[PDB]
Amino acid sequence: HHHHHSNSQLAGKRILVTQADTFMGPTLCEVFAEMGAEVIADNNLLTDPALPAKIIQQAGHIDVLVINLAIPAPFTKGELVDDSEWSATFSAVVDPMPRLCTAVLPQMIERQGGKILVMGSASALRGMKRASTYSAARGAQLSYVKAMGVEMAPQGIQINAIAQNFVDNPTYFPEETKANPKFQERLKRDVPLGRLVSLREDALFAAYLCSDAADCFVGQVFPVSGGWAV
Amino acid sequence: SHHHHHHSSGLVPRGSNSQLAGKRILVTQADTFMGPTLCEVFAEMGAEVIADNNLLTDPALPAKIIQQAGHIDVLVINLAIPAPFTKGELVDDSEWSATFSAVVDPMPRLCTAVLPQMIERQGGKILVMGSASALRGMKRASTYSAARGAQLSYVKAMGVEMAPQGIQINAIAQNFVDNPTYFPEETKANPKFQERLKRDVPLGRLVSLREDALFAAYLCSDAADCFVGQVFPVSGGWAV
Amino acid sequence: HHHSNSQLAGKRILVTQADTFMGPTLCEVFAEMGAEVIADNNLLTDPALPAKIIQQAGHIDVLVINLAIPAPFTKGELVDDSEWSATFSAVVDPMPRLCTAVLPQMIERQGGKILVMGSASALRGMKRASTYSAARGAQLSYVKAMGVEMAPQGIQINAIAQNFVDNPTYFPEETKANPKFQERLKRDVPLGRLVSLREDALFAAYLCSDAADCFVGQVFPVSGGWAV
Amino acid sequence: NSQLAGKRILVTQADTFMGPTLCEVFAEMGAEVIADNNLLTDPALPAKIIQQAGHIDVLVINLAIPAPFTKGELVDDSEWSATFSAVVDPMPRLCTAVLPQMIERQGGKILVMGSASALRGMKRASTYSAARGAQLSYVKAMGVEMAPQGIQINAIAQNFVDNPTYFPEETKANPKFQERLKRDVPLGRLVSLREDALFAAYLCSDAADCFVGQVFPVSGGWAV
Repeated sequence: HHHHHSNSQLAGKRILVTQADTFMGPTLCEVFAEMGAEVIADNNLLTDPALPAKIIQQAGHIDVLVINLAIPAPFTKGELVDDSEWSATFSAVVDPMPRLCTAVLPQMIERQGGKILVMGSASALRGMKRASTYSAARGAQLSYVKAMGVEMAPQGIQINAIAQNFVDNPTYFPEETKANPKFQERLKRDVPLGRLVSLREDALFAAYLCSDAADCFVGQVFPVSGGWAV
Repeated sequence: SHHHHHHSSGLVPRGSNSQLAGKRILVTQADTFMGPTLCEVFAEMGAEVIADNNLLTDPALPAKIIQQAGHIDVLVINLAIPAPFTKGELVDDSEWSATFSAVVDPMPRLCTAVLPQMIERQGGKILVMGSASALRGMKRASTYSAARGAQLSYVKAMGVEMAPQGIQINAIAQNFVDNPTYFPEETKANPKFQERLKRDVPLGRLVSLREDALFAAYLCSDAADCFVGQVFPVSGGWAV
Repeated sequence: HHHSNSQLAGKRILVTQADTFMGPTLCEVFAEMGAEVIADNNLLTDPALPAKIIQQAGHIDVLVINLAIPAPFTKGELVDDSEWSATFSAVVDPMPRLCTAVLPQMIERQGGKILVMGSASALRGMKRASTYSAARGAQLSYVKAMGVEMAPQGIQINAIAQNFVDNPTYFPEETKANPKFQERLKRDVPLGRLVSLREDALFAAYLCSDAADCFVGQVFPVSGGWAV
Repeated sequence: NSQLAGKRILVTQADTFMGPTLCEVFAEMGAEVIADNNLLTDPALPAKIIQQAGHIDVLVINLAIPAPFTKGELVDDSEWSATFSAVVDPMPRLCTAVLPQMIERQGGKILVMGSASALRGMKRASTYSAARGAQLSYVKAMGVEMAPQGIQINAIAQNFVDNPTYFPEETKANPKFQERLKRDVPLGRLVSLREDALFAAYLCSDAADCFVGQVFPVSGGWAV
């Protein structure tokens, strides 16, 4: 009858989040701020080769760089893919990554500390139909992280990736899809978890990897896909 | 009067609240391998820790330990004996039986004992404290590696099976964690060990007990309900 | 019914449970490629039996550890000690007994191969296969460790991790011919068909060949893309 | 023997990386080898090479430049562009050119000669690793997609093969190289060019029709 009516994990870290208005940008910016980060949100698509170095320059001190990069994944049949689709996908998802890392690494190497987290795709880990261009781009991200993480670990710098799929992302899982019983049957068959990973669950895992507790993780890819890929 | 105060006075540990508040967590072999650190870190995050110190070679014992605990939110399957260093061509039944009896056979007894209450309420977690020796081959570890592989494969199968019942079954696969049993002070004080460690382990240092336990604490939290049937290597990049 | 090729030339290959799982096809294909095949038919629950079999066979160039019982499909929460013990006794415990019996001659010669016929159930989780998967995982982790350990002695220890192989035990003709099974298979297995017994055995034969001396402590999924 | 009897196999950059060994061994196994020696940075060139060949049973995508050794924090756009232009971009140009004839007859194979640097992190190889990762993830996706049309697309992911580009006699003779190699490579020696090529030949055979979208590490246990 009484029952009717009756965080600082990232405190003081300056965290830059790229394409902060799309893919996992909104969830990361919201949850990182709840956990005490100073969030630097940038909304630019990074097709412009000059823009990453300007965004990093202008942000000043960066403790954590979150490389959140995306365009809507092409559905093109693998035998029909053209140079325009390949360049649009790699220009947006792949080419900006080293540009962001080479801009931010000097300050992290100077202070022997810093983190870079890539918000990547489990499409790079497990093959699926009609996603060949996006999968290839996403594989370039994961292999870059595995190599850079081994390389920068001795400098006190942690470079890791999430490899996500079946996250509650409105770009791919709009409410009318989620409400469809054929969708729910497919999801339960394909995803052991039996539901989408929440935006909050994804960002809280990201927040753990951006925390002092995760200093032991270097060059590691973490699948987040409800068991679709582990 | 203790010597750690000369240089380690006034230092706040890595990751220093209520992440496991109101969770009853049973830790097996709580006095060995990762047990002590897990019990300390879980209590620090607000868990009610049920610490069992028994070696579980007795087939009857797992069911009795689960039975006496009543409600268990999280079962942490921490099973270990000193890893045999035996050359592969010299392994015998006594070594194989000793290792599997301690590390492998208790695992399903514990899970079959605790799963009924978890199935009935559609909630619960089982975390296996496993070994990256099961992921990546090393010399003179064949028996221990095989036993640790049984754990990880059990987890991947059971986690898929129990996910639809609202239960998360996962594993850590650790190596190069600072367990003084395997990395004694006399080893750490040897420059060739430090030089070899930086060669073989991308992190360039041992993973701290605390770092490993903080990751286990995350996996035991509500935030980690999205993880089912997943193995998480914790080895400073030695295995990823 | 109702009432009733020199790829392996000059190699002695012992195949365990030669009448069972991949045994028959391995024996056929290895013989086709010039191997002298030692076909042993014993279930190896008896601890003394692997040393006897290896002793009696004499010179072994390749040991193929083919171990199987019908996989339990017991719900994970209902598994008992009898199931666990029967599965590990058959599929796991014999493996080191066979390897410790055969390795001395291979170490002496600085040459030899051990190939485990394992399961992709150890790589990818599936429902209602907990005991069998755990046992198969012991096999694959044993191979990875032993392969690293014995490589410097000039010995190659590897595994196949199969699933969705055209084994009539698990995939009867009548099931294969069912259109609902054909739909599920095309959904779950990229290959869109079962791997033939011969395809599996031919890959086993490649791993047992001199060309495969570069492979040590490696697991090779053979499941038509279900696990890679 | 005749493991590849009556197969037309097109090998790209047939003069570079694994090209020469693949051409020798495939012909040894009874293939009709179509050797093309071009660097494929020109976007127009893959379609022309496939068009001129007529029937292709197997396409071997052997793409390489010497791997940059640049420190990760010092990589610039020209290194990134040069590596992806040579190693990545030509890959789908080649596949989109050959796949129509394969889809039409419901048969054919595409094998990518890739790198285990995409699987396991190594220092001073960030650009090359990223490029090689694009190849392996392309293969996994394309292999699933094309398997139902009766086409097999797979990759080798190699390292520690006896390739004189990376392991010249001077390096191999250094006992400090021989010490490191035995530390880092379970096999305890380099994989031979012939071993690598015979494995590739197996994957181009009818017996390997069961393999779709699969990556095969070939690195003496360095990556498995």
